[PDB]
Amino acid sequence: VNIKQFLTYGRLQELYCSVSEKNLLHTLLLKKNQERQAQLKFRFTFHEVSKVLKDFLDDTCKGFYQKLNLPDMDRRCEHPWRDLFLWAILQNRQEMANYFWAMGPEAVAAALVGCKIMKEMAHLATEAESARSMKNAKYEQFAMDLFSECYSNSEDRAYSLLVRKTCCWSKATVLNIATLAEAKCFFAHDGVQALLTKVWWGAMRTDTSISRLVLTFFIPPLVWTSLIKFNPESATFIRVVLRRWNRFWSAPVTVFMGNVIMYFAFLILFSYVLLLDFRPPPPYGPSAAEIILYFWVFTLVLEEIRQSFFTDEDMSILKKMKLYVEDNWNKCDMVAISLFVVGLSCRMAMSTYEAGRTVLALDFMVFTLRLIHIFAIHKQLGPKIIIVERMIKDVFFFLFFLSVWLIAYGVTTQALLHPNDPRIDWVFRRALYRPYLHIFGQIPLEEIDAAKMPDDNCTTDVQEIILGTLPPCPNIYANWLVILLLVIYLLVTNVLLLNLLIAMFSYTFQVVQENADIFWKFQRYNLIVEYHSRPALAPPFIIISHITQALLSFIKDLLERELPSGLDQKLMTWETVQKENYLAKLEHEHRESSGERLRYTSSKVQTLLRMVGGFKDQEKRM
Amino acid sequence: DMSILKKMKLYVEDNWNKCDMVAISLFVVGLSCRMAMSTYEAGRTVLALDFMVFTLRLIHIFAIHKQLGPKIIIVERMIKDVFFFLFFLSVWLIAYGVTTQALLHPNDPRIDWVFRRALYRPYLHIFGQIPLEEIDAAKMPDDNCTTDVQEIILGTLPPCPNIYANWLVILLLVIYLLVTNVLLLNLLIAMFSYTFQVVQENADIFWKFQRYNLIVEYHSRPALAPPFIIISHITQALLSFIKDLLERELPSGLDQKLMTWETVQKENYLAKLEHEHRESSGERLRYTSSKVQTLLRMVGGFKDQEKRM
Ligand SMILES: C[C@@H]1CC[C@@]2(OC1)O[C@H]1C[C@H]3[C@@H]4CC=C5C[C@@H](OCC[C@H](CO)CO[C@@H]6O[C@H](CO)[C@@H](O[C@H]7O[C@H](CO)[C@@H](O)[C@H](O)[C@H]7O)[C@H](O)[C@H]6O)CC[C@]5(C)[C@H]4CC[C@]3(C)[C@H]1[C@@H]2C
Ligand SMILES: C[C@@H]1CC[C@@]2(OC1)O[C@H]1C[C@H]3[C@@H]4CC=C5C[C@@H](OCC[C@H](CO)CO[C@@H]6O[C@H](CO)[C@@H](O[C@H]7O[C@H](CO)[C@@H](O)[C@H](O)[C@H]7O)[C@H](O)[C@H]6O)CC[C@]5(C)[C@H]4CC[C@]3(C)[C@H]1[C@@H]2C
Ligand SMILES: C[C@@H]1CC[C@@]2(OC1)O[C@H]1C[C@H]3[C@@H]4CC=C5C[C@@H](O)CC[C@]5(C)[C@H]4CC[C@]3(C)[C@H]1[C@@H]2C
Ligand SMILES: C[C@@H]1CC[C@@]2(OC1)O[C@H]1C[C@H]3[C@@H]4CC=C5C[C@@H](O)CC[C@]5(C)[C@H]4CC[C@]3(C)[C@H]1[C@@H]2C
Ligand SMILES: *[C@@H]1O[C@H](CO)[C@@H](O)[C@H](O)[C@H]1NC(C)=O
Ligand SMILES: *[C@@H]1O[C@H](CO)[C@@H](O)[C@H](O)[C@H]1NC(C)=O
Ligand SMILES: [Ca+2]
Ligand SMILES: [Ca+2]
Repeated sequence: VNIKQFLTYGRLQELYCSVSEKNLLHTLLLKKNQERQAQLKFRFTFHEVSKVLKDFLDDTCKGFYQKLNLPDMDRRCEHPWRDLFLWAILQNRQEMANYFWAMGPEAVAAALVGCKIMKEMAHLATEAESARSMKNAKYEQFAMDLFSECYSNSEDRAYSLLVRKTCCWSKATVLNIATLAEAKCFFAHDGVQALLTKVWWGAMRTDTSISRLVLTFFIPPLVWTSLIKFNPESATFIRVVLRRWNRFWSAPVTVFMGNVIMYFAFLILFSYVLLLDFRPPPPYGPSAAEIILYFWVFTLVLEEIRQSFFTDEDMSILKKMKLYVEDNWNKCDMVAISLFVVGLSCRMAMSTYEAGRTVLALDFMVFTLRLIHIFAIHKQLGPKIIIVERMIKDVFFFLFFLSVWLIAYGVTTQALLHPNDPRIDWVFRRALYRPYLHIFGQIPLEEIDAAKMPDDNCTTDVQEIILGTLPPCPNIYANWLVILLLVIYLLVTNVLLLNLLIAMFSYTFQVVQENADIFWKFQRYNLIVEYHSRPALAPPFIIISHITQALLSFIKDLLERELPSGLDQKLMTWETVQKENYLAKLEHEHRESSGERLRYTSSKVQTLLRMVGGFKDQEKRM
Repeated sequence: DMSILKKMKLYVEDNWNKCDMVAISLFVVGLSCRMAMSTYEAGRTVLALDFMVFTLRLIHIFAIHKQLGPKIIIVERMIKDVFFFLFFLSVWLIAYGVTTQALLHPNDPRIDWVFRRALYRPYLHIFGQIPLEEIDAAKMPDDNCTTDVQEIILGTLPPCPNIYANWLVILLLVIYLLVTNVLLLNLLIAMFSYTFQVVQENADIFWKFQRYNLIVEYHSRPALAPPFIIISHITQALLSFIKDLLERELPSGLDQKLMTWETVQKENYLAKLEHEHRESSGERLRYTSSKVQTLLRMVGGFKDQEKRM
């Protein structure tokens, strides 16, 4: 059977129409068909398949079947193994999909696509057993093992395989598909990390010492010395010195360094303006340092705009905005920008001056916390960010129990101690703020224990309590009960509930620390990619880079590169050979396994018993 | 006798050696400053720090005991954990402290008090020092306070804390207490627990290496303890001018006998390894499958020959 001749588009559509009607793919195709019928022979059509694929990849299946809209039904599929793999993946058939992947040309990209589709469908997950089998798909492992084989083979063709635009997946890069699939374990591969290190250092050699690089950063003229080794490849002298300067000052590591230093400078200036040089409204004018801070934040806004609208390429504006706002650091920045603008606006008026100063203090808090993202560069600091996020989630869930318990205890103690205090603010103080402070050692027994209550001048008159002339007299009717409740609260809260939260923290830390390497390598990938696409200048100076880019656009890649047809075909054949070698080694390993040997021995012993019995009977005939 | 530079490099490679060097330098600087009236207090301060260094130097003798040795390594790794935790702690404390200083004392110009309220007070919150009389308006005393900047700088009266939005200051303090005191402190403690677990898994090996190092260190030391060690030093110098348990040179016959003995021991060890490998389950399975294959082929041939008859 020749699959190239066997699989026509009509045949493929017939296969898509022959879905068992008990699996998720049939339901999804039914929903697509119902939507199409509402908006406007074969039960299902390639339009429905394209829409279903769009709900899992949304960029990869660009005109897989919409190109001709519908293609000729007697025409053979241009990518038969790709189509068969996609069809066998959409319906949770993993063995068949494994076979189709083993016969397919672009296997790393196919495996990453399969892992993405498996996780998205396990998010859909109509059933639960299918969802569990689809959680353990092991396609990212196929991609990782094939790429390990490829990287061990050549280590230079592996990088090109990482960055080349695929032919079977609509010019999508393997790294693009891994990002779409969120394949954290693939990004943690040694080959991917090596390519990331090569991108990180740029023109310099990756073995460059940190001390030499920092010292050359702080002494720019020393870059023309041989202190920093660079990778191979009047007017000439100027050109070569400019080339050396640009190659050093364009590397993502130096851009990162400069951005970190200028962010420290920005925080220092922000703190100076907020704490020492915050002047009255424009009647007495903002200080010059404040205007410098305004310009700095304006350049930050320009950088945000560049990242949200003019990032790297041309897509839908809405798609680019969605990609921008999907990053949590991006929305953190947006919050900081909005807070600064509101603060500045309120500060410009006398009646809102204090509110503006308050909002600006909160904005400094937000910017300082924003500074945290640079810790992903270090293995010992990166994973702790993820730990802190999960631990914040743990705190959020613990807060339900804490709030219920504190409401009960605080209202009971407020009723027992100050039944005649009408003021609501003091009600909430004594009911929640004081019990919360008990957790951290703040136990004011002079307000709770009668024997410790001072002889202060106190009133029982409600009007005098409301007026605030004298503090209310605490009720000591049954003070033993108040003290017993405080003892119980101290035990329960401070030991039991606090250590329940701490045990939750410990479990979270243990779970993240088990996978610390993978998490940090994914973080490092994201940080290196972020600073590789950034302009070489740090804000405020980034205004120069923005102006230069705009002027270049008006007047007139390391990753995701397009290859010549011959080199592309050579790479595809090389990867196919690597996949064949990997599968052959897997088969050989399987054959020599203990279970396989046991099965072979038992079967052959059975055959030997039968044939030896026959031979013995024949001999006994003689 | 080696290269002088090699011996110095070997000396300074030991952390206890550089600890001692720090202690000696501190004592010398302290004594020198103490010799002058204008540097007397600085000398006393440096000598106090030197006592601290010497007392911590005393820790090295704990390697002699199995229950004390490994704890030194645990403490070193835990200090590294603290160093890495300090980045998060410093960033968070800078954010919170500057925000609260701006909210509470926007008119206080003095930088020392800025840094006090921005980092020293929030750090002390971690250890139960929560002065609500400076943060909560309802707990603020009726003390005699000024809003004049000149009077604040002069120090005549304490500055009046700003109570513009005190609910926000209190909410920030509540959030800081939760985040820092529970979350971040227990993140550091979980790091500590992981470090302790990793070292305690290999406690025996670490302590035995420590014991080796300590025994070797005190085997090569002169028999007299300082100050008295001056007598041993003078005796050694006099012996050098006028005129080993480990690392000993053997006669040629005994050396050859030892080499042959070790070769025989290695041969016995390798033979036992080979015998263990042969009788393993996997090897037996491989042998049985291969011989069953051979038996199938040869029995088929024999059966065909019999069927010829
Ligand atoms: C292992 C486990 C640990 C936890 C726990 O169980 C065991 O421990 C138990 C111990 C127990 C507690 C044991 C004892 C008591 C005392 C008892 O009061 C007796 C009531 C009498 C009558 O009403 C009040 O007396 C008098 O009051 C006056 C004030 O009103 C004081 O005058 C002061 O007045 C003014 C003070 O402002 C000022 O003029 C002066 O300062 C002074 O003149 C007198 O001096 C004092 O004599 C109340 C109960 C209490 C606190 C127990 C509570 C429960 C425990 C904590 C257990 C735990 C589960
Ligand atoms: C489970 C979880 C725990 C954590 C938390 O969430 C839930 O708990 C919540 C509880 C909440 C708090 C609940 C209540 C409040 C009170 C509120 O003030 C109301 C504002 C008004 C108006 O501006 C001020 O009032 C008045 O001020 C005056 C001072 O200025 C006082 O006069 C004093 O003046 C001088 C004091 O020097 C002296 O003359 C005397 O001593 C006295 O005359 C009055 O007596 C008082 O009436 C501010 C907010 C706060 C603290 C909440 C903050 C957030 C919580 C902790 C929640 C947690 C997330
Ligand atoms: C963590 C939750 C948030 C929401 C909430 O409980 C904790 O906060 C508390 C703060 C309370 C305020 C505190 C002070 C005052 C001033 C007083 O003159 C009138 C009542 C009012 C507004 C109170 C109304 C009820 C409020 C919002 C409580 C509310 C359930
Ligand atoms: C753990 C870090 C060490 C470094 C540092 O932050 C914590 O220490 C802080 C102590 C600060 C001092 C404290 C007191 C004074 C006296 C005052 O009249 C002038 C300013 C000055 C020197 C301050 C300058 C800034 C300093 C070094 C801060 C500096 C970022
Ligand atoms: C309490 O107020 C009354 C009002 O007359 C006064 O006489 C008395 O001295 C006050 N006591 C205290 C402790 O302030
Ligand atoms: C505060 O200082 C003024 C100066 O006249 C004085 O009259 C007043 O008694 C002082 N109050 C306190 C509480 O020291
Ligand atoms: Ca951003
Ligand atoms: Ca020494």
